Amino acid sequence: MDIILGIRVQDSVILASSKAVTRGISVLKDSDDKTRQLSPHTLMSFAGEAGDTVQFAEYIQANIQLYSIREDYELSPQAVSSFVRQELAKSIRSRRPYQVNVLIGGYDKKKNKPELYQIDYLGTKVELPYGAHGYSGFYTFSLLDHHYRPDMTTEEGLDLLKLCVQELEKRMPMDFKGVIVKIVDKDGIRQVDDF
Amino acid sequence: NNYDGDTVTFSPTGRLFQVEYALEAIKQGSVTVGLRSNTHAVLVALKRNADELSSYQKKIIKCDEHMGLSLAGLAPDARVLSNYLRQQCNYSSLVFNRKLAVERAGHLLCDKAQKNTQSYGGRPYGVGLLIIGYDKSGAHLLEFQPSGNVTELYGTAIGARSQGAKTYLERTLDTFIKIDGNPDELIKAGVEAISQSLRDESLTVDNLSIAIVGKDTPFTIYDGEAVAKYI
Amino acid sequence: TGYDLSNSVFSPDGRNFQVEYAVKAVENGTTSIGIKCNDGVVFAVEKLITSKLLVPQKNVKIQVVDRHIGCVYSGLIPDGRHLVNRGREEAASFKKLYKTPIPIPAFADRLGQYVQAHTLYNSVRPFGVSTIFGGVDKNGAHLYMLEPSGSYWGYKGAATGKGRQSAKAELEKLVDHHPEGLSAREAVKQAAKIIYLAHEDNKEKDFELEISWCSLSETNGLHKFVKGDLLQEAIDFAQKEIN
Amino acid sequence: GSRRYDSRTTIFSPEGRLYQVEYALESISHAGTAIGIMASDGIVLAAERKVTSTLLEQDTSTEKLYKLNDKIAVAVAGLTADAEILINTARIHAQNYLKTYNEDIPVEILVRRLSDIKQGYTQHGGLRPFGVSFIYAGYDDRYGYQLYTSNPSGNYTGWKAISVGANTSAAQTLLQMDYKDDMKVDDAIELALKTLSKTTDSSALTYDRLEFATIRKGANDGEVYQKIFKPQEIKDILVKTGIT
Amino acid sequence: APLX
Amino acid sequence: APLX
Amino acid sequence: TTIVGVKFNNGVVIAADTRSTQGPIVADKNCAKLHRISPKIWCAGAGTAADTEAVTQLIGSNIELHSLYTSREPRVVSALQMLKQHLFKYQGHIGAYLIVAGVDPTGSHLFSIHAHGSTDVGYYLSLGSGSLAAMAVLESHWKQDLTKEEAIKLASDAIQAGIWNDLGSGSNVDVCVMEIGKDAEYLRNYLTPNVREEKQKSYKFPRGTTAVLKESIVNICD
Amino acid sequence: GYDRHITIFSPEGRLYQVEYAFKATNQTNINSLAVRGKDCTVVISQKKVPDKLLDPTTVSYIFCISRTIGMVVNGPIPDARNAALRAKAEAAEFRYKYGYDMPCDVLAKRMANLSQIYTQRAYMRPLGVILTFVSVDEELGPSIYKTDPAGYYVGYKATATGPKQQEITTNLENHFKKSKIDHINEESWEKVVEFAITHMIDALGTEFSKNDLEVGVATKDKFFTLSAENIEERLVAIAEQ
Amino acid sequence: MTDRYSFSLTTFSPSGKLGQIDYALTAVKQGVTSLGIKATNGVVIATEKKSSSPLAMSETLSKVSLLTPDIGAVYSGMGPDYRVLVDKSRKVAHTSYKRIYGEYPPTKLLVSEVAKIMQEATQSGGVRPFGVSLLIAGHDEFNGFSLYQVDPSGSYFPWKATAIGKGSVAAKTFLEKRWNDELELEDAIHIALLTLKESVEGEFNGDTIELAIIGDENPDLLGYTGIPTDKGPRFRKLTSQEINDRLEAL
Amino acid sequence: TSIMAVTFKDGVILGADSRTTTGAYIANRVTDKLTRVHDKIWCCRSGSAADTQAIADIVQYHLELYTSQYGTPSTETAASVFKELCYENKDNLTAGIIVAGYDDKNKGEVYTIPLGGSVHKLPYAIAGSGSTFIYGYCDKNFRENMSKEETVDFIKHSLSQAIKWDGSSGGVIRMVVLTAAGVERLIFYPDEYEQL
Amino acid sequence: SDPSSINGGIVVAMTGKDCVAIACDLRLGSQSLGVSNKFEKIFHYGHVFLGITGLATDVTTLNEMFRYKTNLYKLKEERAIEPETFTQLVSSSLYERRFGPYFVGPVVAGINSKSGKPFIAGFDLIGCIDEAKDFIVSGTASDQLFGMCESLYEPNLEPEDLFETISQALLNAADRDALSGWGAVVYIIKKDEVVKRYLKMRQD
Ligand SMILES: [Cl-]
Ligand SMILES: [Cl-]
Ligand SMILES: [Mg+2]
Repeated sequence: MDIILGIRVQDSVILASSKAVTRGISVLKDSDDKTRQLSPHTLMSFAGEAGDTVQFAEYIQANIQLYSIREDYELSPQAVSSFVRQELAKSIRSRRPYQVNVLIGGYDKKKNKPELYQIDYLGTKVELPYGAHGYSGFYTFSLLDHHYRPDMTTEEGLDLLKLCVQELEKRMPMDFKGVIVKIVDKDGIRQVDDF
Repeated sequence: NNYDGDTVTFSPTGRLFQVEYALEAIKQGSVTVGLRSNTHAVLVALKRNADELSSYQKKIIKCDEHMGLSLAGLAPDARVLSNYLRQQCNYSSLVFNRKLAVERAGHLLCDKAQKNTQSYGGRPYGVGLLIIGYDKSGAHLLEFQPSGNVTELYGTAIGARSQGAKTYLERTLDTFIKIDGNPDELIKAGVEAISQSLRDESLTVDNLSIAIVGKDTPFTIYDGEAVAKYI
Repeated sequence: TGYDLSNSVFSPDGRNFQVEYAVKAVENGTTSIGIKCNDGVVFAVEKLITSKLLVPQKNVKIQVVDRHIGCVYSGLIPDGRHLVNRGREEAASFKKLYKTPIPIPAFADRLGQYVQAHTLYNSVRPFGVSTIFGGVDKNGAHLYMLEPSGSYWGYKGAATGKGRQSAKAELEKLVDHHPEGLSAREAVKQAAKIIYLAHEDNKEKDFELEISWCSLSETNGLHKFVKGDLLQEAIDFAQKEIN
Repeated sequence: GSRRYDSRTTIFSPEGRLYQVEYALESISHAGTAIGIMASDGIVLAAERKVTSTLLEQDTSTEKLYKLNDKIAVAVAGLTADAEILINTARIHAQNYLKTYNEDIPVEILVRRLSDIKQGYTQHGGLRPFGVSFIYAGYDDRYGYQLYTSNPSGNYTGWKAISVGANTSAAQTLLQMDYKDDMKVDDAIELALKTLSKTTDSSALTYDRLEFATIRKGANDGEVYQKIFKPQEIKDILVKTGIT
Repeated sequence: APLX
Repeated sequence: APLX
Repeated sequence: TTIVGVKFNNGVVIAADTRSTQGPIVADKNCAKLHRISPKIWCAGAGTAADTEAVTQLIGSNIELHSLYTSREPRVVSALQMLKQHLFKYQGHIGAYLIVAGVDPTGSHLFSIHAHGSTDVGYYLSLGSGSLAAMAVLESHWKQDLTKEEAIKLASDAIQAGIWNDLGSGSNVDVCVMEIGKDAEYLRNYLTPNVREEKQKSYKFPRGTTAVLKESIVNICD
Repeated sequence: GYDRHITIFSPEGRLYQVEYAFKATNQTNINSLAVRGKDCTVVISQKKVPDKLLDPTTVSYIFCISRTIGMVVNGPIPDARNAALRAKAEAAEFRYKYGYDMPCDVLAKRMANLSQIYTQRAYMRPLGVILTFVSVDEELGPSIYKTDPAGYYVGYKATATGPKQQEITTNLENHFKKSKIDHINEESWEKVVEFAITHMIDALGTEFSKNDLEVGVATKDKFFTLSAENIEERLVAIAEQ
Repeated sequence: MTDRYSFSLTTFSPSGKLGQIDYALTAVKQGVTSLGIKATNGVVIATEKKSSSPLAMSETLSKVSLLTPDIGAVYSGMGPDYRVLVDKSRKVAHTSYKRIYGEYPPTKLLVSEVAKIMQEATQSGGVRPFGVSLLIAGHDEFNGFSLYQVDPSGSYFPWKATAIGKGSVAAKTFLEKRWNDELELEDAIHIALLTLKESVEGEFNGDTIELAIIGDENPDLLGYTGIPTDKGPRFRKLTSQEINDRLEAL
Repeated sequence: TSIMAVTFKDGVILGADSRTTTGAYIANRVTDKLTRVHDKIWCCRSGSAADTQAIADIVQYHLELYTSQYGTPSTETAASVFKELCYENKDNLTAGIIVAGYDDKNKGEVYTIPLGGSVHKLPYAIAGSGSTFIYGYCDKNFRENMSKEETVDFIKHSLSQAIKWDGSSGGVIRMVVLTAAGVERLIFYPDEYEQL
Repeated sequence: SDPSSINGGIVVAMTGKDCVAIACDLRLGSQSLGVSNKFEKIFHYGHVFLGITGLATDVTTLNEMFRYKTNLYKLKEERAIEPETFTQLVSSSLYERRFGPYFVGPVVAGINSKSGKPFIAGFDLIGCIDEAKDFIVSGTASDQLFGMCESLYEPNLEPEDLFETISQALLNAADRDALSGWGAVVYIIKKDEVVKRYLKMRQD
């Protein structure tokens, strides 16, 4: 797992997530997509304990999709994020808690605003212009504090993200095998194929 | 009449009609006979078929190396009760390294049946059983009825027209009781007893069922060509 | 009406007809008795010989509870066994917690409360037995009789079943003619006589006699069955009297 | 056993009706009439009290109209006690939704869960159904103003205007006659009271035999206000439309 | 947690 | 804790 | 904490200091460690602050219901039994150390309860971190046949020993007097021997000292 | 009419099973009576041993519930003993939970509540008994409290129960009318017992031997029953009067 | 064994009546008259202590009960049903309110809880409805004085004044003539005593009448001093003597 | 603690010191470690104060209920109820209990129940921390069928020594006398017993 | 590994003349890493204000919980919950979780709308009520807040004076704590107007 970032620009949310899956002294995989689509305008990336991450993500995805079918309606990113937080907040006092951290990036169609939520495994939720989990934040937050502007375009956002990935590839101890980038905007969710 | 809706209701003369109706399914059952000497105990059962294309329903079930029974009435109820017996015999072995007394087997069945004659929602067992065995005090034959009444006998019979055999055994008593050390003679007497209950039919090779247990014979069951010796 | 179709329902007179119907099952059964004596109790019962084929001595009907209590009953035999099984659990748990064997009055109420419990709900049926029981404890001998309603009292002598009246009359004579007390071995003989006398009222089928007793001196306060020379001797004493 | 005394509350008739639901509905038909009317700019709830005594404390009273959350209220026809059981359930259910999603519960979602509870009492558990019909009046930002009804069967439907309880046949005919889509709230207030006035089994409609509520956008800008009318406020609105 |  |  | 109980002629008196501590820090300078279980049964509590309050209210609640059910005035031994059996069930994890006292139809009573659930009877008792300072005073001055005023003095003297000599105790003395045939009198801040001296200077600031970024009116209304 | 078999209301708002439980109260054909002295509470009840085969000592309808509480039952013995065992358990538990002896009136209330439940919950039948509880309460003094199958209970100056109850009741009312007080103004319980037996004799119009009666006395700190001999001693003193 | 009655014993008939509730109300009709009157500075609740035998000591039987220090109740119908309702009502005031908020519940909410309990006896399996109607008089800081009637169905209503049981129809008429919104508490006691004589046959004195008020705080009834914000119970039972004092000036 | 119980001619006597310890601090110097579970069945308590009180309260409750149903329980029965509690809860209990009672049949009886919940019927028994120091003395000086005055002296002298050497024992010496004559409480103060 | 100081933050409350003030910082971090600069710790339920320090997930959870409980309270009681009552509800709710508590340090502030009295209170994580005339403090810089408050505070301050005092107590305490700061909010609460001011403070 390890690297997950998110930046919210003027008109979209961009999620970048590392492709490596490592167990022991072996990189088992270099094309892992650490993300699940929760609804057509909501995306969730995840990192944490092996097994727990996907099990949690798919479980949330199943619940949100059920809601969508039941009401013939898409839950707002704020609503989905609150649902997710509650699930993690319950979990933290279970017999065995989910050790998963998530970023939820969504485009709210009622407001016509992109939104990025950072939630850790304890159920600690915060809405942010840009977010990261794990050691990634220790390089990117300061970098983004410097270079980020609230009114950036999606293209400006991707260049800003190139800076973050470059820094992480320079200073991080591990080879995380690059990132898969995804954009969430008014037209839904799409994947950039050359990063 | 108004008092036969369930087992938890006495009639004004102190009867339990559901228990009596359970007793009735035994009466519709194919005949089976038990008898014993001092060295062996024998079960003979007439098996019944559906038609000429069908098998002949088994009426004898092994419970342990030293114990087993024959059934008359509802067969699934015999399966439940015989299975309980298998467990009880089993428990006696694993825990006490002790072969279960046939008398205790009797008491255990009585108490199991009785529970279903005093509580709402249940129902009495619809089957009668003849239990034979050889234990630390010799050969035994028991008669079980689903009223919970269990009775130790030298010989007996249950099912339709069992009164023929039960009369025969009543006269024959002094003879068969002293067929010691001779398996085949005790069986012959059993086969003759059951013949007193036949009507419009006689014992064929896939119709007769015999079992024997005793001093140096584990409870074993004879069917098919293995019973031709006795017809 | 319809008051008599469901256990635990009061009729307009204040009766539980289902218990009364259970009494009919008791009255329908074989005769059984108990005689209290100087330092113990004696129990006897008639076993009807349905057929030649019943193995004599081998369908025992008197039951021991713990080591010091005897129980006998008339009516539905399985119901009586169920009651004695509970009695055995009640005695075991008493001895477990309190060390001493269960006193007879204490034991009587354990059965009483359990039987009475089966007259409180429509989802159970009353017991189809009257039970005579007793033994010896630290305070002497006690004899008790317990009915389907849960009713029980202490008795000088007690009888139940088909020959209950015949037997009751016979008991009443002994109580009058032996006011200073009856010995254990006397009571054993008397018990045999009374069962033979009360067998008058049940006389198609001939019967097998069965006796037991607890006596502080004769059995050391333990319940034992009466067999061999003592049983035959008491049979003979009974045979004498019906001729 | 106890089977003897079981009415079997959850079975079908040979015609395929649920006896107890039908009989519960029959019970409700003698209850004080309640009316809901939906306008473009708000909703009205009006209901008639079961015939008053002069000594009843009428201002600190509530029998017909209950607040579920800030955006949703109900009008009751049937057993009050039965209704309160369901009302507290509905109130709790609203709060669970808010707690979970940080958004006020959509009106239909609340209505569906209550109706689902009722449905359960008709299919399992051997208990009697709730002898209650509700008119739900509420607002949410998906559908705006909404009226629904539910009844002991747990069936629910949406309405522009509807009545429950006594004389709904006459009342429904009258609403059908005078209702029109572009209606304002203040017109709907009048229609509601005029309809009760004509269907009432009393001699004349007075303030003390009524409960009244509006749900308007008539606070300040894009937000919604519930107004449960005080007795004096009903007395005024009864004059203002010339019924007294 | 305070104490007294 | 108090002992004896 | 320091707390005490002292019997006298015609009743019983309890007292307590008023300091609450969070480690070395004084969390509360004037908390009430005297609790009313019923009108004429009062409790002084040391240990885990929340536990003494919670356990005292719970048993106070059940005593009220019991008093109503029985149509009788509650007895101290009932509070004692209910408290001790509750505390025992929790194996010490509910950290309540209590001196229970009161008057009832049976007379006047004084008990202590330790958190594991053992109880003690006495004419004078003390619990808490200051219990040794207090007990030194009680063992020095207590006698058989104290008057009400002697008992009050003795009790508050014992609490004072705790206040001065124990770092776990400070501030004020609370007292409660439960006399037979009379209403309990609860004397909150009976003694106040630790009044803060006048400060040397007023630290009230020139208005506008604090730099503000934004203002806004908060909507508390509907 | 299945509203007659279980404890649900009839159209006239009645509970027939409760009413029929009251009728079972008299099944035994015994009359009981209770009075209060200055220092004591006395309860006497008729003792009828029909069968000659019974052990007369085991025939009793008076129960020692606790050291201080006694209880006499009017009704069949199985229900009576059921109620006594429960009362004994409740009184012991109360002492353990609350650290003082259960008062007579509180026990009466508790047993009454239990009876009330049987009148409301369908699966339980009422007990066909009336329970008269007696003690010398440490707060209230001599006490008599009585429970019935309806779950009703109340305290009494004195009371009686059974088929010929009304005779005894009016007999006692007429005494208290005359005496002008709440109780038997007598020092010793021996004489209060004598009063109790005497007024039972007048009201029933019958004489008693020592084996026709059964007596329970409650004093401060013990309740006890009398032997045949303590009663004989008492019958003798009434005769020399 | 155990309760196999898990189905409702109260069900709708084809006409829509719930039989057992109707029949329970009939039991209340049979019951002795009780009433309550609401004054401007208090509430009074009263009933007849109709004794079973004159050997009974009827002070030991309390028909008017304290629920909280500011709330009292009286009933008409079946006494034993009332007794266990009071037990349950007292307890629920604590468990579902005082143990949560550290203060006693307001009248309407305690009433609401009692109503819930009575409603459940109307729908739960294996039980019959309660055979009583209650009148609950109470005070709380934000609602002031209030009077409620609770019926076997679980329904409750606020009243200025009302009566229940035997002679309720007559007594309700009497109260319509006399009640106004300016009654001072003493006037309400007086009217209650007049209304009650109509329906009482035999003796009419302070030993056969049970009567309580919700009025001023009673510091003398508190049991302790030193907390000046605790001022004492507003509920007070009038003594035998207090009633007789008001019967001579009748 | 120091505790003991001694059978003699007319019955049995229980004895104990009065010290409750909370560390090396004496939490109570006038404790009553002798405890009634029935009119003439008493126990001496040692170990945890909370455990032994909780146990004795339960036993008193059982025997009160026993009494109601079956009359006066034997001393053996009382000891059995203590055992059942101590044995079945041996992991969670620190209770060393001596049970002593007077029947009219059985005269005086003493049962000691150490930590594991075993039962031991003895002529006399000693227990508690202070008992270690008087095994020698008590074994040398005990005889059967002593008089009341001899038995009081034996207990007084024994506990005097236990208190002298054991820091966890002290205060007054309490005794409870159990005979046909009833129940007698004795107390002896330091100035008497110390200089014996 | 100490849940009460993973995220950091502080809350302080003070009484004045017919007013109360309650203030908090805006930091939410994960140990050394500052994560959010907008994490407010003060909430209101009608006119009753609640500040919560400690583990941020529990802060959020408890806010959601007390909104729930006060909403139902309002519906049933037909009035807004008062501070004295809310204080009791907070206490009950925390002690209900006695052996698995929320790792929080709540603070209640508001004016009773019947009596007009200003009211403040503080709690430990398991529900112990600390009522005070003067000030209540909470969070990772509580030692510092105690020091600032005990010296700066004086009774009966006017709202605009009280504002300066509480702000200076917060700011200077926050600056001596590594885990508190990153912004601050101060609520001045009078009987029926409430002003909310964001303070300018050092961003390190
Ligand atoms: Cl109760
Ligand atoms: Cl101790
Ligand atoms: Mg920094």
